Amino acid sequence: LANKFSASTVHLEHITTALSCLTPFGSKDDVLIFIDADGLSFVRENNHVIKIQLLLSRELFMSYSYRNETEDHMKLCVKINHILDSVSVMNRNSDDIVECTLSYDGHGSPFVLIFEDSFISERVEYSTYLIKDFDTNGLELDRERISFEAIIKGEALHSALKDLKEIGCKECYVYAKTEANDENVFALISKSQLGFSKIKLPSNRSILEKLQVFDGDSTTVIDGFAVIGFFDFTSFDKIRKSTKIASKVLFRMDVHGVLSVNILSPGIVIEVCMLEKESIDEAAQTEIELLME
Amino acid sequence: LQLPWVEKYRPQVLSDIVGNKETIDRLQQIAKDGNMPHMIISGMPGIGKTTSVHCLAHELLGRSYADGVLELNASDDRGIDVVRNQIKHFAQKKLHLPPGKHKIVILDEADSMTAGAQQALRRTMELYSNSTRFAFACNQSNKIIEPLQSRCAILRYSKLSDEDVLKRLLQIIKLEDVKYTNDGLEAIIFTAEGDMRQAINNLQSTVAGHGLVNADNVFKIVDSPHPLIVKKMLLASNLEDSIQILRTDLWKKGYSSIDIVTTSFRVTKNLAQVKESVRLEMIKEIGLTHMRILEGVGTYLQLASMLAKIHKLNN
Amino acid sequence: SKENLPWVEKYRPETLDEVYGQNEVITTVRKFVDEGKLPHLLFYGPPGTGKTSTIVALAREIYGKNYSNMVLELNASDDRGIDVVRNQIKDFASTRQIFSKGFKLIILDEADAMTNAAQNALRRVIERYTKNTRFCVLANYAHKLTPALLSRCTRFRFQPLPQEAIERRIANVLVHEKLKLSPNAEKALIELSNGDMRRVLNVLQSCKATLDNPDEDEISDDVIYECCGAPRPSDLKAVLKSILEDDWGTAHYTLNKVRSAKGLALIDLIEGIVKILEDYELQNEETRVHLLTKLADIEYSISKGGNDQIQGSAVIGAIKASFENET
Amino acid sequence: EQSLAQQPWVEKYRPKNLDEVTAQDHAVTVLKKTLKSANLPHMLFYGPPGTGKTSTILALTKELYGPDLMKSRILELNASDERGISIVREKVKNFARLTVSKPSKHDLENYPCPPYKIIILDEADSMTADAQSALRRTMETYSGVTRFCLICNYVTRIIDPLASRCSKFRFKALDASNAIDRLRFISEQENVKCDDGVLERILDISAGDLRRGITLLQSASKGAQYLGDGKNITSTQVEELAGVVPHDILIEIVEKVKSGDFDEIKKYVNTFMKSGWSAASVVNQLHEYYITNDNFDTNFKNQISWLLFTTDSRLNNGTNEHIQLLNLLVKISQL
Ligand SMILES: Nc1ncnc2c1ncn2[C@@H]1O[C@H](COP(=O)(O)OP(=O)(O)OP(O)(O)=S)[C@@H](O)[C@H]1O
Ligand SMILES: Nc1ncnc2c1ncn2[C@@H]1O[C@H](COP(=O)(O)OP(=O)(O)OP(O)(O)=S)[C@@H](O)[C@H]1O
Ligand SMILES: Nc1ncnc2c1ncn2[C@@H]1O[C@H](COP(=O)(O)OP(=O)(O)OP(O)(O)=S)[C@@H](O)[C@H]1O
Ligand SMILES: [Mg+2]
Ligand SMILES: [Mg+2]
Ligand SMILES: [Mg+2]
Repeated sequence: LANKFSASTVHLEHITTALSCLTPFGSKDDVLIFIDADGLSFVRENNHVIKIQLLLSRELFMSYSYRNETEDHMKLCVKINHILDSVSVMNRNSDDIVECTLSYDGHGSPFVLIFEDSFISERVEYSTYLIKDFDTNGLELDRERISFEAIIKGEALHSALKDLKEIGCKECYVYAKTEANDENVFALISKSQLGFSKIKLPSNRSILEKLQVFDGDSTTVIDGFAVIGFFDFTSFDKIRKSTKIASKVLFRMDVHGVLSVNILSPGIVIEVCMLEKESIDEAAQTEIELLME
Repeated sequence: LQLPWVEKYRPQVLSDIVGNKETIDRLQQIAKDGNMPHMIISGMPGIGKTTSVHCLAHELLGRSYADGVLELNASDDRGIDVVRNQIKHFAQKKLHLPPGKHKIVILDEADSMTAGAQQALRRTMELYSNSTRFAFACNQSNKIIEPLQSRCAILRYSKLSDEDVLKRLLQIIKLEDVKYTNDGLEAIIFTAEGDMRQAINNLQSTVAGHGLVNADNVFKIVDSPHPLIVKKMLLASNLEDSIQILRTDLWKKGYSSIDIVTTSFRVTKNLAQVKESVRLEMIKEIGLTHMRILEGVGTYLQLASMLAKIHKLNN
Repeated sequence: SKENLPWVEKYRPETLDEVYGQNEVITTVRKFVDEGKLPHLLFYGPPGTGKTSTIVALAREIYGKNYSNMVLELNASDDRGIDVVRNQIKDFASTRQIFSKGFKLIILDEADAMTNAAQNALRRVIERYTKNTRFCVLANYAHKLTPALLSRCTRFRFQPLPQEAIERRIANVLVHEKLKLSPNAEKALIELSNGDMRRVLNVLQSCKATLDNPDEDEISDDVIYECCGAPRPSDLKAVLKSILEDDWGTAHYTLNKVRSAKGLALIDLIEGIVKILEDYELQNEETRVHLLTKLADIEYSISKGGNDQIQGSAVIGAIKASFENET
Repeated sequence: EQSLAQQPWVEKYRPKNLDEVTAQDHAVTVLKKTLKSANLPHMLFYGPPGTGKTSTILALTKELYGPDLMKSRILELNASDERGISIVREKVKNFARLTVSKPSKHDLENYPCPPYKIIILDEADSMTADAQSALRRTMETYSGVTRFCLICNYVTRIIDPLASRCSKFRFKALDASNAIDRLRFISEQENVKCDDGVLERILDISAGDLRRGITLLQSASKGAQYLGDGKNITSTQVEELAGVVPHDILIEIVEKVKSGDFDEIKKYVNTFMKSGWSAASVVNQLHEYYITNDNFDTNFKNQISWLLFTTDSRLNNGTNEHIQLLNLLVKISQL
């Protein structure tokens, strides 16, 4: 096509899955679209405290063309509600849709989405908006100061998130500890109307693939030291829908109070970065210690 | 970093709170005894109500403070559902405490609580008074519904005197080793208008700007309370003097006309010298000028005409 | 990009050194940031004095060029109800810095437009999270701020811009442009500014437009008055002299001629005459009372429209009747 | 020809380009050179009715973009639209944040196409203070891609911050001195035959409103065409159409006022209100008669000027015409 960017696919599941994953960040707000030869990424942020980035690589599309030469990437901003409503109305006959094509012709042009059926094609153009001064790259994990890392099965984490949601969890605490004899302890401690509750992940290489505590430098492994991260459940729970489709989840917490969750479902990949609370109250610390000891 | 002095020097014990000597002494008596009843603490901003309630709770509950205190303010959810679930469950909790000690529910800024929540609080107070006690903190005691007031001891905090403010300022200065002069402390106290929070903020600002707390240095940053300027403007025996005050001290300093008229109404309400007829006529003229300002004509000429009418009435 | 911007925005100060007129406030805030002891701030002042510019420049200085990542700015264009305070502001103030870069900053611009309930909810958010976060509240009308919020903020007053600062900024703009301003034009611009830099910049841009060849044409007072459509001081003096000395017919004719020469509006003539009369030495004070009351009434009536000729005749009659007292 | 004759003369002869706008050169020059400078600021047009504010902004928008591009670069809102605080915070803000649309090759070839949009808020004085406050930082932040144009008759109804933000353009009243050329051109286009000074009389009666003058000219032309006598329109016909009270009736009123008898004045006013004369016109004519008369003294003129101002201000508040007129006449008779 003559457009600067044009990608067409025959798998409508990826698009609807991406919209489903982006929904928990607000049904009425902005979404940033990054386009480059590598692929197309959707980015959303909430309250300068949480961020989600979902990537769609070239392989997911049966055709992918990025003809821009002046710039190696293109940035645009759209309204999530517009896309949601348009797709919901257009995707009513999901059995008949055979092709979906996204297109963009640079700054000043709309983001074009076309659903192509056997004999009927529906073309929608979404108006674009100026991108906010806030930089998505601002909230990122310091790769050189990882406090701890862990690998978890998607099903178990999703079930734990469901349990936390169903009890009205208000505050969440991620507890990670390592000892000798390949002993690992990863747990989520919730403060809710029920009081303090705990969900412990088994120390087996079936759900908790690996856990390591790096002493805040990503290099030296230390045993007997517990890393505790305090988060508001309002932000922590936003990864539930991404975990629903997740095959594996990688948690990485740094010393600056940043938690990164990498979710793997050729495929859809998600990265959620969240900030932790300033400090943990004495009562919460005592209750966590009592629960873990 | 370095905390602002207002929070850095927040009193942590009841013995460090200045002013309201009788009320603070009674709070100390309650703390040493234990039999704390439901209480309401009312007063103007920045006089120590929140600090007093927190210090009393800490002294009463000791190490059990974490499990024996439930604090809620206007920044938290405090609707009827909160009363139905969170406060009810806290009051139902069985906590072993030393004899004469009860759990404490602190409701800061209780005035802002909704009517439904306040009405719901009646039954929980009736049912769980044997193990739980309520401390309301507010600025207007009348904004708490009467059925709740009926169960509590009232405690009204008065404005701090210059002596108490000076004593606390001297303690802070000694702790910080700040160089000052008597006129500077006088200016700080005069500009604080009885608010200790403002006094501390102004002292910190002056120290940061110049270090030495003199009168001129204080008045470079801090401004005399404009209510006093408005009172002087209203009480001037000459029309030209009132106009000169309005021009030099208020208009050219950047004070908005709406603020000037609202302050004029507030001040005229409290003029003890004037007669009732003159006062009510001045109020009428101020109201008419306020109506004109709200419509968009917020000009200096309107305020000058208001002053001319007030002077005419004084004659 | 900046070239296409209106001058009021193209000349927005970037650093604190570019802010003029507020020497005391700038000095104090610069020393506070130098020691890193910034308290909760209130910037109170009239329009176009540098409040928003000053706070943005301070944020830039504190956080360098990456201030947009750890500063939460909200204004009247955003909804700031009690729910917003409870959720968004609360979560921002209760979370760690991006890279442990000291404390976070929340700017509440035009906070006088916030509701009482939201301001009440703000009290404990400000108090509890003071260690990690600092608040800045900007306002033009203090009576809209609750006493509790005012008590919590260190107050700084932005005065109307002095003449010297306006002259310096005008010189900077003239150098940046290829423009030439006469001293009389500068005096007229300062007089009409009333301490607002925005008006100065807008009038300067319009004057540059008015010039046929700005590369060599110089702005004179006549250009300023043409652009603003305002009366000249000579016009005001002539009208006042005719009112105070000439008979009714002559005064009416003089007012009509002066207004029709350049299409002057009556309100500006009244304002200029009031400025002139404020300095008059009157032996009878009752004259001032009559002048002020009648002219304020005429201004209020004009604000709603009405008959222009009747209003002008009313101004003439009011001045004459008031000055009959001096007799 | 019938289609071109489907429009009232005010709409028919609305200026198409900025060159057609008359008597407002002080602002038209700035707006015109903005086409080359591409430095359009936020604007606040203010002035009395029928002076050419809406026409000027429409002509500017047409000149800047063109018939096609305009639709994507203009957002117009007026008193007929809902403009609550929520509207300002959502719709106006979204448009102000919208990316600048890409012009076509034809548009670039034919029009300057500045890289920003325009939001026109006509009758801005009807908006509430809070809604106006909601516009401040929206205008400041997105000035790189959006420019605002507020239009009003009562500038005092605009909050001070918005007035400071906007560059102000006062539109002057259109009288017989500065607007006669346009009215003469309109009369020549429609082949209106009027006696010398008729256009002067229309413009003096209109009192700064060219729209009213054009409507009066159209009414006179219709009357003359219906008569079909081929004769020139007369000033008396114009005064009759305008609702001006005949000089003899005014003389009778003045004589009654001079007599001073309350009952006679009341009876005459009761009979005079039968004809349905508008009290505003009568008050204006009485002001003209008395203020310019050389048979009265200075104190009389001062007192009558204040009385006339009070009566006119009361009438502006939609008061009851008979009562106000009778009160004014009784007061004058007592001078
Ligand atoms: N009596 C006092 N003695 C010493 N410091 C005081 C006193 N009152 C206020 N302060 C100081 O100002 C700060 C605030 O005091 P508060 O107890 O919060 O006043 P407040 O009456 O509760 O204000 P409101 O009603 O919540 S606006 C304290 O941390 C102290 O540093
Ligand atoms: N002290 C100043 N020094 C230099 N320019 C100023 C100054 N104050 C205002 N300006 C100019 O006028 C423009 C507006 O300045 P602002 O800081 O936004 O004024 P403001 O006090 O915030 O107005 P309000 O209260 O929001 S109506 C700036 O872009 C500057 O170009
Ligand atoms: N300066 C003008 N030049 C030519 N025609 C004008 C002019 N002003 C008014 N008119 C005529 O009167 C009609 C109305 O002009 P407008 O631009 O609508 O005046 P206006 O100032 O917008 O009136 P308001 O403020 O909405 S009551 C135009 O279509 C023209 O026919
Ligand atoms: Mg308090
Ligand atoms: Mg501002
Ligand atoms: Mg119009």
